[PDB]
Formats: sequence, C-alpha cells, structure tokens
Amino acid sequence: KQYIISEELISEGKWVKLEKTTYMDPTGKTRTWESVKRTTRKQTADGVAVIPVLQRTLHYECIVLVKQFRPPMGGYCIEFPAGLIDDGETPEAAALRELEEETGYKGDIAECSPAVCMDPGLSNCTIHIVTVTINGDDAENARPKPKPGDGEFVEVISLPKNDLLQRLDALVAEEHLTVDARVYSYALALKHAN
Amino acid sequence: KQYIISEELISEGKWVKLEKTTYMDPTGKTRTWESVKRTTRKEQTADGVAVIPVLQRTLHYECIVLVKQFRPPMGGYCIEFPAGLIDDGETPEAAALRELEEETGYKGDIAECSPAVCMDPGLSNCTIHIVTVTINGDDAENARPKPKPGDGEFVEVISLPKNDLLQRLDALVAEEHLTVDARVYSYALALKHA
Ligand SMILES: COc1ccc2cn[nH]c(=O)c2c1OC
Ligand SMILES: COc1ccc2cn[nH]c(=O)c2c1OC
Ligand SMILES: [Cl-]
Ligand SMILES: [Mg+2]
Ligand SMILES: [Mg+2]
Ligand SMILES: [Mg+2]
Ligand SMILES: [Mg+2]
Repeated sequence: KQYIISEELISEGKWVKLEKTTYMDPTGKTRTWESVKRTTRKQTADGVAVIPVLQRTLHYECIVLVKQFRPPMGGYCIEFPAGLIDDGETPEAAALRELEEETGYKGDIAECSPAVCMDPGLSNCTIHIVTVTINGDDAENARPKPKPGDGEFVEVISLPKNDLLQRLDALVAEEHLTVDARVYSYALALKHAN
Repeated sequence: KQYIISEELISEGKWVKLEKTTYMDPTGKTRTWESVKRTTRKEQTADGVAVIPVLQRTLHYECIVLVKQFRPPMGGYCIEFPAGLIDDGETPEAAALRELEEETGYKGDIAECSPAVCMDPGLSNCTIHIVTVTINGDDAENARPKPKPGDGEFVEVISLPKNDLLQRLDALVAEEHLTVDARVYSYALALKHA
C-alpha cells in the first residue's frame, strides 16, 4: 500500500546525509518525510552490535559492555560493543573483530539476527545483533588486549547478567551516563522473562 | 576527560537537523563528528517514548503488543514497540499511555519507566523513555480496542506471545519483506536467553 516515490538530497556530509523523502500514504495522498542515512553503507546492514556473554566458571555470567564519549550525545554512553561492517565482511566476522578491538576479548558466535532497524522514524540505519560467548577461562581471554582504532577511547564494563537492569540503573544514578536503548531493552526482558 | 567544544549547524529541516560537532578527545586533541538532532525537543527529558505493552488475560499466555507501520526513512514496513514523541509539558508516562491507546486502542496501566536512553548515539542525540505498561485484557475497555491514529498515521497491531516472541518475529520476517526494530529484537533475544 505505501511506498517511496522520490528522495531529494538536502545535505551530504562525509559520514551522514539528510534527505527529503516523498511517499504515498495509504489514502492515495502524497506526503514527505525528513530522513537520515549514513554515506558508508555498501552490505546486509550498516553495522553490528555484539551481545557478549562472558562465561567464567564459579562466577556469575556477565554481559560485557562499553563506555565511550559520544559526540552526538554530548556525553558518555554505555553500549554493546559495536561498529560498522567493513566492505566484504560478514556480520559474524565484524562482530568478533569489533568485540576484540573494543574489549580485547576473543569470542565465539552463538547466533546472528537479521538486519534490524535502529531508529526507523529517523534513519535507515540497521545492524545485525550478534550474540557471542566468551570463554573467560581460556588463556587468550586472561588479560584481554583491547586494540582501539584511531580516535576510539573505550572503557570496558562487565555486569552480571542476572542483575543487569539494577546494575545499569545504579550506574545511571551514580555516574551520569546514558544507557543505550538496546542494552536497556535486553536488560528489561531478562527481568520480565517468566 | 572528553567534552563538546562547539556545535555548528550544517542544515536544518522542519524535523531533523544536521550539525558539525567539535570535541576534545582524551589525548587533548580537537576532533570533529557529524551529528543528527531532532528540532522538536524542548524541556522534555527525552525526545520520545517507546512502550513495552504486556497484554495480560486470564487463561492466556501474556502477549507483547507491537505495531507495524510504513517508515519512510527505511523505505518499507517495520515492526516496533508502540512509540511517539513526548508533547511539550507531557510526562513520559502520560505520553506512553497516550501513544499506546492511539496506536493500539489499548488502555494500559503503568508498570515502570526507564531513564532516558539513547537511540543511536554514534549518530544522533535522540533519546526515549522505555515505559513498561500492563494491559488488563479482561477489562471491557480493552475488549474490542480500535486505534485512534493521528493524521498520516497508519498502524497495524500485532500481539505475540511473550513465551515465543523471537520465533514469532522470525516467522513474520520469513513471510514478507519487513524489518524488526532493534529494541524489539533485543527484548525478544533476552526473553530467549533468560
Ligand atoms: C506527524 O509528525 C511528523 C510529520 C512529518 C515528519 C517528517 N519527518 N520526520 C518526522 O519524524 C515527522 C513526524 O513525526 C514527528
Ligand atoms: C572512526 O570513524 C569515524 C570517524 C568520524 C565520524 C564522524 N561522524 N560520524 C561517524 O559515525 C564517524 C566515524 O565512524 C563511522
Ligand atoms: Cl548465549
Ligand atoms: Mg564502536
Ligand atoms: Mg569499533
Ligand atoms: Mg508512533
Ligand atoms: Mg503516534
């Protein structure tokens, strides 16, 4: 019933562009929308986000998260490890790579989502969510070596999976940080389950 | 360590603007970023709300109520939590209950309200509150719910059992071209992982 008629470029940066989208509404009426896109898409999706499940025997299972300054937010955010997919990289491979660069951990793929949208009333940005387990008792994950690219400055924060929502709430109250909506959604559902 | 030095408008639409952001990196060097913001945010603690609506009914499994709409930025149909912007002076809770009733017909009860969480913080400053609401589906109010959709709003309701949410979503993606929202997918994944 609805579809895109045309897209008019408004402004194109190096990394992000802004378009005016014309579309057909279901009544037969032509309407416009302001849409954002990345200039970097190639690929199945723009990026990946990694759900990294740190598994150490006789310890609580942890979700590994990252804390970074985010210029669009003007502040620090707590997020799943994440980056753009290199041209000719599988989502799985982008996941293990971004997890290593950001956390130093070496992980194993558990499952991989279809492409899923980030904020579809604003942008066409999509990611694959990739669930990865980390054998925290293996020697390669003993002293994890985080390999930042240029301009990445990442702090690693591991939180117990069984208390994740309360732990995130605590960081927000004490540390004046913003939690990512996907991380919060995950945490909420761990509480809502059964 | 890191902070914003300047925010230069690049291009301003009616709804969305693009900025050149200058910030201080943790080495003490000046860097830039391209940043998206909405033009509609005022004194609200966030741009919007998304609603996790738990539909509860005697001798029924709980359902998660979702919505399907055409999203012009995406060029197609998306499945998402009911959601909308917070009106000036409106509380996040009120906005959630309002959007839920407008998009689904259901009258909910507030359960919990998150702090402001970031939608895509490498791109935009956009934030929402995630508001968990229960819907008493035994109540006459919620018997034959009809959406009160706004002008240009065209929303289909899809209620899926919480206990099988991820597979049910996969079965919808398998049957037509549509994108699941990353918050929905994350929430469904944690239901599985729990
Ligand atoms: C009914 O409200 C709207 C009308 C046009 C637009 C256009 N571009 N983006 C929006 O987000 C938008 C919107 O939603 C805030
Ligand atoms: C380290 O790579 C980058 C350098 C500058 C930028 C600037 N604006 N947006 C980005 O998303 C971005 C980026 O990440 C894709
Ligand atoms: Cl797992
Ligand atoms: Mg990253
Ligand atoms: Mg990275
Ligand atoms: Mg909406
Ligand atoms: Mg609405």
